[PDB]
Amino acid sequence: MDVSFRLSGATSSSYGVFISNLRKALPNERKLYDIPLLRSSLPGSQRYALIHLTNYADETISVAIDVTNVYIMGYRAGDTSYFFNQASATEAAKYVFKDAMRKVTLPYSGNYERLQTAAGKIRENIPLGLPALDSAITTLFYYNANSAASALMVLIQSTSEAARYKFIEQQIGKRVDKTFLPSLAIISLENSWSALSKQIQIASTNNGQFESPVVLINAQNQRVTITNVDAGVVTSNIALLLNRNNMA
Ligand SMILES: Nc1ncnc2c1ncn2[C@H]1C[C@H](O)[C@@H](COP(=O)(O)O)O1
Repeated sequence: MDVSFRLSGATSSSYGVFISNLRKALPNERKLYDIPLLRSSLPGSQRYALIHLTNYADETISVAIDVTNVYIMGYRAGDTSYFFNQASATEAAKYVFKDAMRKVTLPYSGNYERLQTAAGKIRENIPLGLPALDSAITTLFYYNANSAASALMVLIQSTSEAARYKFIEQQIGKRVDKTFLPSLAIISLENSWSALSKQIQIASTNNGQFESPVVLINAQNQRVTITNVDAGVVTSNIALLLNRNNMA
């Protein structure tokens, strides 16, 4: 199931509609604490969703996402496809963007450590917000090795991370005509998705208590140790759970 988002005429609410549509497009059979639990394994024909993004200038790219972990596999710009250099993306290439004439394998996987090294910048210093997503679309449509890694981190955060956390969706969407640097709280949520997903599943079989705590960074940049499902991040923020059998 594919979804789209257009930057021209975009508003905070239209970005919210987009991210809600993206979450809905990801298959799920179960929910834990009313949070959809992503599937651990899906056949190729059900494993990918396409996100179609158009910038202010009416240029469009299509983004392939693995619905089991919301990872970006690659994207298409006109007649060229670009895929990350990672096992799951190589597999994705057999199913999506099959008709592109030229196929580029990027020099890195989509892991943040590789992307920040390639971009020569850490996530905290890369602007986010709707105008930043516009620029990332332009940058990737007119692909250049020098600028792609940074744009890909904007893209991943504006799609994958926003879908996983209401907080991230809300902070990016409120920047309609301005941009902002993400706080340590955002970095922490991104870093902690797998561990949180894991502990929330364990909690469902352990009276709501985590087996191991998860350390997050709050609004005051303080380390907070999360131990159960009544914590605010579980009750009102995390929006998708990575399946325990799909963590590595
Ligand atoms: N392809 C793709 N899309 C989106 N986010 C990604 C991707 N590859 C890695 N990552 C991010 C997800 C986690 O913050 C970190 C761990 O990746 P790992 O390398 O799996 O341990 O890297």
